Amino acid sequence: HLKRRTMMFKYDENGTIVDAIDCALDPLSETKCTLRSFIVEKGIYQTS
Amino acid sequence: PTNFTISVTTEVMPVSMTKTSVDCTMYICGDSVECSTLLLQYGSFCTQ
Ligand SMILES: *[C@@H]1O[C@H](CO)[C@@H](O)[C@H](O)[C@H]1NC(C)=O
Ligand SMILES: *[C@@H]1O[C@H](CO)[C@@H](O)[C@H](O)[C@H]1NC(C)=O
Repeated sequence: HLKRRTMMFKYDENGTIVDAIDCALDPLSETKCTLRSFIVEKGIYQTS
Repeated sequence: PTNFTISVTTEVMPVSMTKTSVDCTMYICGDSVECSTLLLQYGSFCTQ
């Protein structure tokens, strides 16, 4: 069953979606979402 | 001069101010889902 969520999609060089993450699943996914990236460097990050 | 005074005086210097963070989705919208959407167009400004 689908739910209303925000998700981040990564498009490759060819335009296909690979390796999406679900924001507001865990706070690590949330700071991935707010960084617009799938690599998170070491440190402290404020979330909502 | 034939004498002297040993003077101790204070100098007050500010060093740090209060650190703060802002949740935009909490400030701009109270808990409105209708306001949480249409705020997605302004997410870059809040990350800034
Ligand atoms: C894009 O497509 C080309 C041609 O099929 C392929 O060689 C290449 O590996 C693809 N790039 C990806 C999957 O990142
Ligand atoms: C210097 O001043 C102090 C404090 O008033 C005093 O006790 C002392 O006798 C003075 N010294 C001289 C050489 O006048």
